[PDB]
Amino acid sequence: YEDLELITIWPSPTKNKLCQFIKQNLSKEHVVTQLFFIDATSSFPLSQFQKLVPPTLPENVRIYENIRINTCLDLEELSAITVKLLQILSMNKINAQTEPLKIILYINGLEVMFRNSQFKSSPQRSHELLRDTLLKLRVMGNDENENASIRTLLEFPKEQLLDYYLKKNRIKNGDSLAEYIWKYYADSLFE
Amino acid sequence: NIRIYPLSNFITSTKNYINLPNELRNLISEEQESKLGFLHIIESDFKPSVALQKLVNCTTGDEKILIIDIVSIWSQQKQRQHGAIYMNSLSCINITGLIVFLELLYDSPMDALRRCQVDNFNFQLRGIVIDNLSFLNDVINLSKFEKLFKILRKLREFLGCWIITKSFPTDFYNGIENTLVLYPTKLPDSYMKGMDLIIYREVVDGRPQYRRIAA
Repeated sequence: YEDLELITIWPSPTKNKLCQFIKQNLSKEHVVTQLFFIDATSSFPLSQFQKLVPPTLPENVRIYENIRINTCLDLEELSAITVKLLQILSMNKINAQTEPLKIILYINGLEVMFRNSQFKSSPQRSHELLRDTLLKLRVMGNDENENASIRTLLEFPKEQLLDYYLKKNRIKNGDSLAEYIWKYYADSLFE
Repeated sequence: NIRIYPLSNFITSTKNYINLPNELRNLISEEQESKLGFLHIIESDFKPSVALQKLVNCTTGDEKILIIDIVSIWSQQKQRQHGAIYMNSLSCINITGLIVFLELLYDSPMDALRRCQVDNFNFQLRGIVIDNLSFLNDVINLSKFEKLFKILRKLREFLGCWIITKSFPTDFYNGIENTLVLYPTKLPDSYMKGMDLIIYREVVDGRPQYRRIAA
């Protein structure tokens, strides 16, 4: 879990790889691992998740109780979620005077959230709120506390990361939000 | 009115000076480097370039560098070095908290350093590094950056540390899909006028080259 970076971009993961990642990480013993899956479409791969991780098998009950789903349409709502996660972490660290809490924050659709706020507010306000929320998630995941941790993963389709795939070897108007984050906020990209 | 000075005055200082790594020699004369106190690096890199790493990982003995790590890179557990003290706090990721912290460091170094979990005060603070000023970004922006410069200049006058800062080049400030569209970085002159050396890093091929910006 401590393999994960403070913020990692996962491009176009297949539904099977994502299910498998969740299953392996949330079945670790002697720790409480939670997945907060935050998305702009309500598209958690539930049908595949149920096949790979059947909720009718008693071993799987806890995994389902430790996944939290939120549909989040803009950066304002993402900032509010980030508030709630930081309340959860803070209160866990406090109360730890018991098994460590490990949160995986997984956000899909962040480019769509940015696009929504951008149209409801201003280009400056959008970039400012994006910046505040990601810098906050970095300092949160960097905290040396052993009782509660967070790691964030950002999913984007490959076609929004062409600067990466073209580097790793077109006509362009600026960076996509994915390229901008790859360059300015994310520690790594996991293929 | 006659003044006669021991030569030892000219070779002794209560201030630290920045020792440029190889990557950065041949930019300024030996006299100019004999006294770099404020250096700003512009680089497009999220993580520190090798020249920046070299400037920073430059601990002699009981000497320490305070690294104000707005980007949460330098203080990550696997990145941390023995010669550094770190400030990586949700109270110190915007320009208002950064200035409150630096004002405390000037007024009461012990109290400010306690925030960085310094148990023992057996060291000389050699330098302060702030990474990345591009994340602190009207005309109120000019005011805050002059206030930042002025406190850093006061710090250097009292504690003797040198100062190194970093920002992203002009590209970052274009924003996502160019929706936010001098120097090759968007910092005010109220800040830049204060720098003894401004370095710019660019890739012209896949080769990074460092150049002075006397812009």
